[PDB]
Amino acid sequence: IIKTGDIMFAVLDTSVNSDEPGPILATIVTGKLKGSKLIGSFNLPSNADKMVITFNTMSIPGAEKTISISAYAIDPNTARTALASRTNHHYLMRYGSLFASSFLQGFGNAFQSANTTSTLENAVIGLATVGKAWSQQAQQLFNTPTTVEVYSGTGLGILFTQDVT
Amino acid sequence: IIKTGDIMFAVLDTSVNSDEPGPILATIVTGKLKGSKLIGSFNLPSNADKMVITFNTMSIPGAEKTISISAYAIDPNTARTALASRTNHHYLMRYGSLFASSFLQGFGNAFQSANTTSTLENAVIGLATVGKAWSQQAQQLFNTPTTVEVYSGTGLGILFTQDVT
Amino acid sequence: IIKTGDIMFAVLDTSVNSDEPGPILATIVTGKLKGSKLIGSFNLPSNADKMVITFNTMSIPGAEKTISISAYAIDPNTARTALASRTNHHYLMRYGSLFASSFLQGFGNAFQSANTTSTLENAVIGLATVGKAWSQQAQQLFNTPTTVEVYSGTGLGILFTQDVT
Amino acid sequence: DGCCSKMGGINYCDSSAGRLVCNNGFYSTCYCTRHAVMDLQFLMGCCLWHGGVYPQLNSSGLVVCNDGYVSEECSLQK
Amino acid sequence: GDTGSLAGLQAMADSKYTRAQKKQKMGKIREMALKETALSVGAQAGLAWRAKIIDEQLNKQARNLDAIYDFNSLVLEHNILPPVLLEGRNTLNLADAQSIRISDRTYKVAKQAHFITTPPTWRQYLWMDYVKPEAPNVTLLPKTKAEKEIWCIYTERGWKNGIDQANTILEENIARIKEDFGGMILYRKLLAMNMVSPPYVSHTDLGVTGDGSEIHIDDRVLRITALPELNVNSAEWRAAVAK
Repeated sequence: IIKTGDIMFAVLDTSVNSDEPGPILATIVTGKLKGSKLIGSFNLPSNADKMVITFNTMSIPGAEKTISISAYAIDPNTARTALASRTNHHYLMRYGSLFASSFLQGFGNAFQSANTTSTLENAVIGLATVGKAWSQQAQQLFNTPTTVEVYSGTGLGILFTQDVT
Repeated sequence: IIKTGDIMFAVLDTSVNSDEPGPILATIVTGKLKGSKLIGSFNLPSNADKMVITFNTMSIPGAEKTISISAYAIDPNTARTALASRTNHHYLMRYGSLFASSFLQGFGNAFQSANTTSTLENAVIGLATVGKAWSQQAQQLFNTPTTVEVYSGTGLGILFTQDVT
Repeated sequence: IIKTGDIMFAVLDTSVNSDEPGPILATIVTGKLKGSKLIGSFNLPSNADKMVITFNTMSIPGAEKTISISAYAIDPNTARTALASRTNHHYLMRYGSLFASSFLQGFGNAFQSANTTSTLENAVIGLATVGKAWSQQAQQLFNTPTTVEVYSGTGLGILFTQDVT
Repeated sequence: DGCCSKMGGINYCDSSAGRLVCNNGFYSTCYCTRHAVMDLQFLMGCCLWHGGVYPQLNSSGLVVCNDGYVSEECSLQK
Repeated sequence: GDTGSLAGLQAMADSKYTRAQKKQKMGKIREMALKETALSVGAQAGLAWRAKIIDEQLNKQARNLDAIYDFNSLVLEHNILPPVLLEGRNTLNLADAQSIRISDRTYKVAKQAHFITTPPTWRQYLWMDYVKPEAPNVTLLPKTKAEKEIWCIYTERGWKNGIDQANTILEENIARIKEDFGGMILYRKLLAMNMVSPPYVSHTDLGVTGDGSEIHIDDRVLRITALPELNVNSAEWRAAVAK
């Protein structure tokens, strides 16, 4: 018997990325249930600003039983439900690719255009035709989102959602 | 028994963003119910001037019971349903990005065009073709809405909707 | 028994904007029903020169009951259905944005064209190409309606519509 | 921690006495086995002089010694 | 204010007290969250520390405890703990109108006499537990210096309350052991003055016994058949005078 929506603590050990989903486990280190194990997964947010973790498979040591309380988690000493990681991984790469390809396109066309008004023509050659295909490929790949990633050694706090026997 | 439409008070601990819905709990500290806790979630407004919270999952100590009074909350010291946070989140980023991309487009086209009336031509090159793709990407991401964010230690008042037994 | 369409008085405390529907409660302070409360919501008029509040959920002390008399309210010392707020909310912003973007469009095109009959060309660059995207987004945002928000300390008079027991 | 300090050194732990023997023939004042004559006057633990701790996972915050007694200080407070 | 109440209600005409209410409503809501946590941690810490202190002081004077609570001088000859007596003087009950019951002296037997193995000491009556909790299970933390100082002083209040609770627990235990010894000495006095009936023990014995595999040489069986009770004869009782 556990009252609805109480707060306990667990320790998260299994670090996983928010791109290829899988089971994740945590373990309670205090409270009435001590050393109890908890398996679940994550969800993907709409934007990369936070991360919440779905836990539903709870087991208590001693007996051969496996209960199914589905509950969520909160960050101790921050009291927010985001993730302590980095999110700035995949802005600068695609930005640099786009700017490089575009600058190449402009270099070829304009320095060929203002020839009225050999190696410089070779620069025109190179940037002129490597610009276009690289530009459309970068425009293809630009929409890949940034991933967040949970850590392997951060403790966590758990709220309950429903009750158990 | 609880009268229709009365006022109680609680403390918010779990801070939350208005981007991904999740459970938020408060705890009543005064009134008839002492030590009771309450779980709910939020919704999203059309405009960024407020934020309201749906509170439905009330749990009381004493007996193993789970009432479902669906009520909302009122912010004390203003007596409104707004948010005490920032609303100026993503105006400047998108405005500056779009304006810079357009300025780049203009620099390339006009300073290539007015040549009748080398490094300057390279400036023409760069802004000329990095303007357009960044401009259409700014047009792509220009409509991301502005968020609001509740805090982790701000108290609250609660106004009720119907009766319980 | 309450007569068809009589007059009582109450006090509005829970202030709210005319944007997100929800419960708003007032409390009767006088007459036969002293200390009774009343919950309702609002509706948006097509023109923001006034504002009306539907009041439907009446709660009386004494017995565990919930009556359902639906009625509206009127302004003390005005004897009107207008609302104390401000209605000049979003004229200047949209007018200035549209006229600025259009002015920029004009500046770029006319001073580009008038080169027949450096930094001036840069002025052409800037206003010319930042004009258009800002202009179409301003035309997108121009139809935002003006809002109103009620006050947290305004008393009110209530006329009724039908009878109760 | 030198048990044969200013003496020879450790020879062996006589487990019949629970204590070591120094090179000069004297029992040092260090012990080496758990089974030895100690002098305990202060103790830890709770539910003493009773049935120990009843191992039931209690929903309530109070604990019960297995002879039926309940200890407030071993329990919590409200 | 409400002290010069007409003056305070006059001074509430302006909006200054109204806007002063708002700047303290935030405190009047935020104050009752951290204070309970502070009181709880102060109560637990004070209870633990005062418990350990008084157990130390109780162990300090262990000899005279035995010297005053010798039960081994008080057992009877068949290893039998004497029973427990209780008494009252000049009792009265009023049930309702026109009904009064008075009684001069009263005696009630609480714990029946029985066999025992060892004389019980004081340590199963007066010794209390001590487990130090070294984990502060604390969620809320102060932000400003005002929060810090109310946290400090409420923790002090909890420390005092834990000390008080430990003292009350010790008082109850002292009362319990004192009345048990008093009931013992009361039984001894009444048996001396021939007001009660002493217990009676029968013992039988057999010879050698058992099968071809098990044998017992001297087998003796002792049973108690007559409990201590109260005689009610008028002329039976004996008095005592002093010099």
